[PDB]
Amino acid sequence: GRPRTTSFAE
Amino acid sequence: KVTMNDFDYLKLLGKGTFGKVILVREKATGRYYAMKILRKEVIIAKDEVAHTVTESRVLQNTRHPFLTALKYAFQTHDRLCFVMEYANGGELFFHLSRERVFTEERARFYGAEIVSALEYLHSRDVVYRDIKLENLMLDKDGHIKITDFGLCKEGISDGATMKTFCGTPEYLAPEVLEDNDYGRAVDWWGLGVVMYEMMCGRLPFYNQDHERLFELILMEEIRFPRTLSPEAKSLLAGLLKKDPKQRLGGGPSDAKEVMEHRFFLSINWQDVVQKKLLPPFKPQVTSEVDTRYFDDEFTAQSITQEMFEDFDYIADW
Ligand SMILES: Nc1ncnc2c1ncn2[C@@H]1O[C@H](COP(=O)(O)OP(=O)(O)NP(=O)(O)O)[C@@H](O)[C@H]1O
Ligand SMILES: [Mn+2]
Ligand SMILES: [Mn+2]
Repeated sequence: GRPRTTSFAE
Repeated sequence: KVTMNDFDYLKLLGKGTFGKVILVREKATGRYYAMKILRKEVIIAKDEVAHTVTESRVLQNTRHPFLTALKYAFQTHDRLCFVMEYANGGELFFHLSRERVFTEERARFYGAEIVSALEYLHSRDVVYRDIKLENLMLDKDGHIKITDFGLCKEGISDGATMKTFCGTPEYLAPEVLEDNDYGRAVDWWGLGVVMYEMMCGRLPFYNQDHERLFELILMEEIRFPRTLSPEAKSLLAGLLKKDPKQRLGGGPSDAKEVMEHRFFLSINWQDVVQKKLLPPFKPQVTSEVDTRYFDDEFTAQSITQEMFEDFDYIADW
């Protein structure tokens, strides 16, 4: 199925 | 000067933790665009000004058939707005989720267009860093339109490096999960993950917990369906090689290594960039306001300086 993926930045 | 009142706000196309993308119509021309709206207070508080300015700069200085083009870039007292060309066909994520898997020929078409776009970005000293199905759109004709230049880095020529720990968890390259710096080869890993998803119907590595996911990306070996062609197995093994120096596209010739791989033998690279090839799928939109290729989770929702000096823009086209 795979849910929506969100980006990040440290 | 471009204002908020110059546009009609129709419906929500996408929503993130840091921004909203709305389908807009320019009142004076009647033309439809996708407006990405970001809140200034959220950006300043999380110290993400540098990345937001770079997003505008990349959109201002890029011109390629497979990259979303910027029409206007303006700001208000509390918001930052990017007026981009509208990709009527939705995300590649929408289509792949519905169809479960694409044929190798269909994945090759999309893959070739993404390689063309990445070759262009790398030639302009830009590393994308966020290749994912949610960032790969389809235009009204069925061609790829890369959107979301939010994590791009400028001035990265040849073997130059970057230090920011960023990207999308499920798509991070092994070297990004290690200390210190990394090169442009991270984009080829990203391409490998999307090509794997398109041809195998799942992510190469997955776990809901980020700590376990990162261990898989760094330590686990990729598996391939028995029926996958030898050229596809070779492409995926090459793009998903953990060591960036051993990766396909990780060498000094960058995109040339990916372009010359046997999986792409049937591809004429000039025909790709010149849009001469017939798309395997053409979006069946009946109007410019038809959002059938965007998730109902978003479209059903109701929609009620010195620091940002290099932000503003008005296009020549
Ligand atoms: N030009 C466009 N045309 C149509 N839809 C678009 C366009 N740009 C973005 N979208 C949609 O809006 C969603 C979010 O926009 P995006 O620019 O990726 O925001 P973001 O906050 O940077 N997301 P992320 O960093 O991936 O967590 C995308 O995943 C698309 O579904
Ligand atoms: Mn995105
Ligand atoms: Mn982003």
